[PDB]
Amino acid sequence: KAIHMGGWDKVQDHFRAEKKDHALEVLHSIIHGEPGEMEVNVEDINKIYAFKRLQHLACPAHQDLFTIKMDASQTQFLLMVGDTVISQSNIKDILNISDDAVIESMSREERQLFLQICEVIGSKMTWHPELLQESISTLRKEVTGNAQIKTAVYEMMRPAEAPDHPLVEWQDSLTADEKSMLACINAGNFEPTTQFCKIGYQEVQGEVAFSMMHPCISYLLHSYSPFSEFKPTNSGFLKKLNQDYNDYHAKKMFIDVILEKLYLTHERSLHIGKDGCSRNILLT
Amino acid sequence: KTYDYLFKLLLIGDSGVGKTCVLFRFSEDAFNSTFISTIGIDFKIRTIELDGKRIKLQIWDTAGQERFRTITTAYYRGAMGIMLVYDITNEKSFDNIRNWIRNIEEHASADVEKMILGNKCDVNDKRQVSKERGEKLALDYGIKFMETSAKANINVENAFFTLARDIKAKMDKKLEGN
Ligand SMILES: Nc1nc2c(ncn2[C@@H]2O[C@H](COP(=O)(O)OP(=O)(O)O)[C@@H](O)[C@H]2O)c(=O)[nH]1
Ligand SMILES: [Mg+2]
Repeated sequence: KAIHMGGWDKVQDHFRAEKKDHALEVLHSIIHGEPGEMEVNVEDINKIYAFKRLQHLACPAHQDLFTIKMDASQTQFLLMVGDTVISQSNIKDILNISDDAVIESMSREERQLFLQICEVIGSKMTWHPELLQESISTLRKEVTGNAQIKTAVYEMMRPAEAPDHPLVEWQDSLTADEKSMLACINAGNFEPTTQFCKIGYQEVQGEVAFSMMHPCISYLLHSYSPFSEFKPTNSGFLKKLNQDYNDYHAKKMFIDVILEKLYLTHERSLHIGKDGCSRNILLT
Repeated sequence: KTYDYLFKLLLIGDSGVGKTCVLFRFSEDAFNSTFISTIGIDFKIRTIELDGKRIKLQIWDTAGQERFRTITTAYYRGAMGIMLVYDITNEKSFDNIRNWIRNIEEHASADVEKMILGNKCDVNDKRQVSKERGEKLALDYGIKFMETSAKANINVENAFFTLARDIKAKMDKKLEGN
């Protein structure tokens, strides 16, 4: 919550309290050692958190007119105040991926979550550039650790599972054929403690239905990199996530059978661990 | 084995034509009385038996929630079968079927099985769409059609069994190599 960029610790003293938010905005405009540092590609993703900063200064009556709509191509987010498009952003530039990378379509719920995750990423990179300069991991643990993001991700994927849900110990009930069938959801491998980090489940009237996290959501939370250099590696992670995604849905009539048996034998959860360790959480 | 395969199905149609009643008739053999209003009943299941294999039909009822041809590829992802429903009480809902169909061919997989249901066969006093008009639109697109009534429990069971049998058929031939 403490902002140190641009020496703001000692510069805020020259501003009345009523005006330090305006001044912080101009300060960000001013400040955002070339030899040795990596270029970034964050213009399009920062637009989204910047839109909410614009909406926040509107009156509560008019704030409902600030919406972000996907265009007909399903390749850009349109930033709209009423009927006016004030700016657009390419989704491939938001994700910092190559142009021939494939963006699987999202449900409207997933698009909302996508933009919320972008909003947190943008705010952390805008008001706290020190996270990224330390590490890409320090930036990422600040967004996956964010309370609203964790809550919203679990609400969508595992609504009846608390984010702090305790590990359930692994019980190997599967045949070899079943393990091969499940290998497609974790990049061609079967590892009990990681197989299910992308699998969600919800019960309607006591009946469980399974689903897989959208690849762009998976990518944004765990694999996103703002550096222009990482654009090929970013696209490599996304393509692998898409492959697991399309494999699951093609074989869903077989896989959900196996998932249900594991779900029922592990106390209605796939948060499965072995000897006290698990990576089957959605995000931490 | 508890069950062998999971067939995800979608109930598609305008609001008011009886999608939720059709679903609760097929899954729980129920109509009205002890009312349970779908505050979040996104799907119901019914496990049937075909050729010695037990199929869990997972039938979704989320059309019209926010889906007024706002739909894209994501809504049909994973679906193996689609039940299109109109109301023979309501010609407006029958003409809208042409829209739902083109939304499906342009956004859903090509090997998704589809069937048309003209629900409320039991209300002949208020009928607005002939049965022959129902079979003509279905003959146009080459998909099967039947008239149904969730209230009288007419043709609900054999409609879903036909759709599931069609899904199992092309799934089974796909598993001969591929
Ligand atoms: N007479 C008769 N009424 C029906 C039938 N199916 C539904 N209804 C009634 O039409 C109204 C809307 O039904 P509903 O299932 O909620 O439509 P939905 O919006 O497509 O889910 C309800 O009052 C039903 O009881 C039917 O087959 N015959
Ligand atoms: Mg309904």
